[PDB]
Amino acid sequence: KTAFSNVGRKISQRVIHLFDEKGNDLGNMHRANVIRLMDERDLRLVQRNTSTEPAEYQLMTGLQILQERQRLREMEKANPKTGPTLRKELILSSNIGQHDLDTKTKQIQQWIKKKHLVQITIKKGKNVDVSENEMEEIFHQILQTMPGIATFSSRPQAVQGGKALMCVLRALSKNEEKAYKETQETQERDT
RNA sequence: ACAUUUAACUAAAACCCCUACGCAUUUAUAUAGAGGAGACAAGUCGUAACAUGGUAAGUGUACUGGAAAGUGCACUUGGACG
Ligand SMILES: [K+]
Ligand SMILES: [K+]
Ligand SMILES: [K+]
Ligand SMILES: [Mg+2]
Ligand SMILES: [Mg+2]
Ligand SMILES: [Mg+2]
Ligand SMILES: [Mg+2]
Ligand SMILES: [Mg+2]
Repeated sequence: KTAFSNVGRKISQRVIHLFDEKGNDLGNMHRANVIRLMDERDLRLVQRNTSTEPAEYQLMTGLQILQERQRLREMEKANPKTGPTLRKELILSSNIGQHDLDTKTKQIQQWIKKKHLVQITIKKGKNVDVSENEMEEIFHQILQTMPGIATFSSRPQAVQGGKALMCVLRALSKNEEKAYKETQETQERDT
C-alpha cells in the first residue's frame, strides 16, 4: 500500500519537483533546499505523484494531510474497486474418486462465486494410463455443475508433453449471464 | 347356587349343577427401510499421530469443518525449558 503521509526529511531523490502549500509550483530544486523550506515554514512534505519523471512532492501542514487522507478514504468507500483477481489452482488426477471430485467441485464453485480464476490441471495417475480425451471429460463434468455460473476462461490444453491437461475457469460476465437467462427462457417458452 | 327325602315285623333305598379364553396377556420369529463393527484388501483425497512429527501431545466439554481434525476454556506431563 501507498499512504498519504509525510515523507520525512530524507528524500529519496536528489532533484525534487516541489509545490507550495497553496499549490503554487515552485519548480525543481535540490532536496537540501527543500529541507530548509520545511524548517523555515514549519511544513511537512508529501508525495503527490510519482509517475512523473521529475518526482513531484508538495509541502503540506498536518491539518491538510489529514483532510486529504480523509477525502481519499471517503472516495474509496464510495467506489471500492476490487483490484486483485486471485488465481486459485487445483491439481487433479485422472483416477480421482467421485467423493474427492465432488469435494473439489464444491470448492471450485465457491471460488467462482467469489469471482476468482480457477486453474485446473489434470495429471496422469499412478499405475494408470488414460486417453487424453478421457482426462478432458473431467473438465466438462466440473463445469456441468455450474451451467450458468462459470465458463472456460482458457479451454483445455495439453501441457508437459501431453502428460497432463490444463485449464482455467471463470465466472460468467453479466452480459453472458443475461444471455444464458434469455436462452433458458426461450427454451421455456418453446416447452 | 343347591337343601334329608322315602323308609324302619331283619334293614335299606334315593343323591350326578353351572360359569373362563379375549379386540386380553407373555415372549419370540418373519418382513419395507436405515445404520454400526470387524475381516480382507491397500484404490481415492489429504498428512492427524509417532522426532520439539515440523502449530508439543493428550483429557473433559463446546462449536466448526470433505476427511483425518481445527479452535476456545480449564486441566495433565504420559513434552521441552536460561
Ligand atoms: K496436531
Ligand atoms: K508429542
Ligand atoms: K479437547
Ligand atoms: Mg498462487
Ligand atoms: Mg503431522
Ligand atoms: Mg503436531
Ligand atoms: Mg488441544
Ligand atoms: Mg475454526
